[PDB]
Amino acid sequence: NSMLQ
Amino acid sequence: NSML
Amino acid sequence: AGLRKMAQPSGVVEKCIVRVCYGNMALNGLWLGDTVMCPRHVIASSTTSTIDYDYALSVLRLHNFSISSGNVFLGVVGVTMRGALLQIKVNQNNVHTPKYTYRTVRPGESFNILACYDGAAAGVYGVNMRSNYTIRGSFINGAAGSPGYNINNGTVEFCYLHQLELGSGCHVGSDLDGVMYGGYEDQPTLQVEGASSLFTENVLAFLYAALINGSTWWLSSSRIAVDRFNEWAVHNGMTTVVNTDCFSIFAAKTGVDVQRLLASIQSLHKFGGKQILGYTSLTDEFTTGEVIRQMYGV
Amino acid sequence: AGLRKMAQPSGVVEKCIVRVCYGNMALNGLWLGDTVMCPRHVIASSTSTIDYDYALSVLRLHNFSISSGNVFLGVVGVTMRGALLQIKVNQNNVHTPKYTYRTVRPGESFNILACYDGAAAGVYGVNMRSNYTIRGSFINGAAGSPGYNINNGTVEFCYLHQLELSGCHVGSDLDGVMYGGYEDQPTLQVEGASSLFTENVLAFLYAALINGSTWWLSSSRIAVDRFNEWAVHNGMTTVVNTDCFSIFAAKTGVDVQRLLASIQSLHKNFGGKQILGYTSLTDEFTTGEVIRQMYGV
Repeated sequence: NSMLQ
Repeated sequence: NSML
Repeated sequence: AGLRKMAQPSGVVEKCIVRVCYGNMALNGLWLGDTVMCPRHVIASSTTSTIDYDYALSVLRLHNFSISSGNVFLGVVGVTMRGALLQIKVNQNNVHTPKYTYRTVRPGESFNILACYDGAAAGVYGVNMRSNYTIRGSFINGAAGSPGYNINNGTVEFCYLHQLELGSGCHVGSDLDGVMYGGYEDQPTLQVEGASSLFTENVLAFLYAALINGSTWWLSSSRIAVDRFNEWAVHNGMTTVVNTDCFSIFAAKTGVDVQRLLASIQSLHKFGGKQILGYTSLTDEFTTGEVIRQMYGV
Repeated sequence: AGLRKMAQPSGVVEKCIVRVCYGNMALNGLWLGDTVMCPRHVIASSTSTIDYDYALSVLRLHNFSISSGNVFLGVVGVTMRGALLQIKVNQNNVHTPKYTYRTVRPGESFNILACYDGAAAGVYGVNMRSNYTIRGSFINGAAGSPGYNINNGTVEFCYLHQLELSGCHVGSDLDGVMYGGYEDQPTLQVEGASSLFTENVLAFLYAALINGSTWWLSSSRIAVDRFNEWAVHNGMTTVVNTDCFSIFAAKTGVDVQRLLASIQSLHKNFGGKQILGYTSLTDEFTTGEVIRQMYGV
């Protein structure tokens, strides 16, 4: 999964 | 051997 | 002599970073004039499952924002959506706002990242936009909102606000218009970046810098026309060449023509235990403009 | 995730750069309080050996042009300070940060602010090598560009650029002592033998492990002292501090001795594959940089 930083 |  | 991936000085941009918190979420914003821009996911109630941003904005509690520049706290007047950004109007003008523009960068273009946490600059480094619209960054969880910029004649050109990391580790931001680079979503989904191609024009810049710095062991006497190179590139992960004329300056101060470097590129594509300016693999992170500045000052 | 060689933000230092002119020479100076520090070869006439004491004896204060942007500073006095001049000026720099001086040791990281005509042009992190040079990018006019670290709001100045050897870059500390003992002369000195700074390689390999790169990890083990005997004949410094790696060994399950065997193997197929997109055996990252970039602390 993409990580929103 | 170059200064600057 | 020497070649290093450099950043432009960050001082003018440092004065523009603010801390933007909402609930359990904290990231960075860019405070220019009386507006703060930040990634819209700061208002998302969770960043681990999918987000309905319009719903999140509809239930925003304006007073639940904490926006601060150092210990100076900014009052929120209003918030609007701007693509993948929030455009937050605040009650105070940033008197240290530089002259600035926005520009969307294209693959192969270099810019500067100001890596920011808790609303304060932590590090500065140069990056280059890949063909799949990602950057080779170093960012951890609090880094969203870190700006990318270039500085031309005192004007700061903002091109990037950091947003997210893909499952592979590639980093993705949006432009200051709020358009995500590469069309990636600001959602915690399974999106995978496209194949990346080395930017041949940049590799050529690196090799001319290598020549100017006395590194010649890899130089071919063999030659190859652009066209026969381009047919070879598309099966070997490199882009094509169209301006063989940004290199005229380099061909005049080294005596080596593009076609000899193009022949060297094909052998160097996967170095023999040797190095070029410290590298053991071709790099495409340097543009002709960067190289020119470092080698000659203009 | 990710690992990048980064500079600390340069804003606090940019306001301290001045342009120092004398006759046909122009380089950069560091203006703090009411003093400007700069390399003393700005006062040298031209080739062969310079007698800097003579050059100082024949100098007239009114021939300096020192400027902060378009603001010109009046020169009150000049003192030799090793390879530096300490120039007293008639104006306090109101943007002087809290600052200190420190001499860096081999393997330590600092920030270079590359300056031309008294203005910052670029910023990049560097690492002092075992032969007391740095891998820089400097052209003529860059002398006086400062190296600095930022701890807790205090600027620690450790370098002022002096000369290029091969292309190795050498500077003095803010006390005027040349790193490595090179001279500020246009003479044919050669840098000491370059070697990879092994403790930095170890930090970098731990960073790779943490970012999921394991292809290079050996199953063998070698004791520090046996490795040290091999490093000296293989272009690599000895390992002397290992307590700094206990946090990494605990976070990764891999001890230093396995990494040292891995280093020996990578040297044997050197270039066969990148680590995190870098040359394996990259030596520019310290354990402190690695910790800050992996964990924020």
